[PDB]
Amino acid sequence: GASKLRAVLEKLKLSRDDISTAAGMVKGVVDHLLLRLKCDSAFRGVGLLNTYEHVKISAPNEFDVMFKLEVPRIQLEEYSNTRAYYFVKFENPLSQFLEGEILSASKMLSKFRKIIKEEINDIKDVIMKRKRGGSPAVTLLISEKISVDITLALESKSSWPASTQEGLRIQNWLSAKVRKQLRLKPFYLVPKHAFQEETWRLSFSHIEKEILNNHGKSKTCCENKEEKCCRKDCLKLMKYLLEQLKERFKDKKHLDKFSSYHVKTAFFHVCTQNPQDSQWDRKDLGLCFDNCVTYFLQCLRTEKLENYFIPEFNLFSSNLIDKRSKEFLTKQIEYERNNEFPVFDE
Ligand SMILES: Cc1ccc(-c2cc(C(=O)O)c3[nH]c(CN4CCN(Cc5ccccc5)CC4)nc3c2)c(Cl)c1
Ligand SMILES: [Cl-]
Ligand SMILES: [Cl-]
Ligand SMILES: [Zn+2]
Repeated sequence: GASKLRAVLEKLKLSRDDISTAAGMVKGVVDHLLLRLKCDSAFRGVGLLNTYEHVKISAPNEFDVMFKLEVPRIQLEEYSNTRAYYFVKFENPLSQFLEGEILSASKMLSKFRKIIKEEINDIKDVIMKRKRGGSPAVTLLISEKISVDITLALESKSSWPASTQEGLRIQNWLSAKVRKQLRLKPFYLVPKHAFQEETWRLSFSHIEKEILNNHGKSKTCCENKEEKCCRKDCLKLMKYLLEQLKERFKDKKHLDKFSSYHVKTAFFHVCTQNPQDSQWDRKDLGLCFDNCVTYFLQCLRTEKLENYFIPEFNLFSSNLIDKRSKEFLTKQIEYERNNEFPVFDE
């Protein structure tokens, strides 16, 4: 356990908890985008995932929202054996975007971006960055400080695809009972490329809060004085470490492909490796964070970081992230752990 890590955790907490009108500005903007969307024939059934979210743990002005469409009786077809990327096949409100049997993501996104750019001019009471990529579909910069990512997703209440059968390896930590209840939850499909095909990536981002709010082997983890763990604190420090390193080397392109998603995936693999609440005592914060730092470094060094839900999907493969980029991050983190983390300064 370190007083530096603890002081950083206290700073992050005060930044997160203090009075901000930001979420209110975003809510206004989102509720009017959603209203103008429900007027359109194809986007009539659109809704916010949860009735907001943040990618970066340090920046309270950067937001992350999902607009979802329930797609009952969905037919999925795995693209090029990618395990995570699928064609969407099936009258219903989404027949307008069809090309034969396959549902077009590019055409759906073109209409989505069109209606938002139009509503950006409507709200005179917000600069839209039409940055290429399906997920997030759009990034708004409300005023000169606030940033909002909007993702369009399809929701399916059918059993999770076969590629997930060995994923969510939580049975020795959270129990097979919990693994089974979670697998009954829906799954999402976001427009993404594995670069010119009508493919959708499987998303289980909604499962994170479910586990983070009930993360112990003990049902009483963090519910009392004698059972306070450092799992969330470790996850927060891992995320801040990457954010600060990305900010430190933003002028070069070497850390552009790394995201908090990679940090989260590696952190949850350490949760599977260390299932006992005793392997996460709050007093051992320093050691636990280091087991997290060591595991992520091993991931980069071996070019192996499995999608937590799709074991055959390597987030760190040479085809997704180059060796040079991973070695650059490996060197940067090694310098941070061998200089008392200079990013955690103040
Ligand atoms: C145990 C466990 C559980 C869950 C995950 C998980 C899985 C996935 C995944 O895609 O399967 C993730 N994806 C991202 C990044 N996204 C960026 C875009 N945001 C849009 C949004 C905005 C608002 C509301 C919904 C959606 C959501 C967060 N974190 C993810 C985390 C992991 Cl690793 C382990
Ligand atoms: Cl925080
Ligand atoms: Cl992310
Ligand atoms: Zn706990």
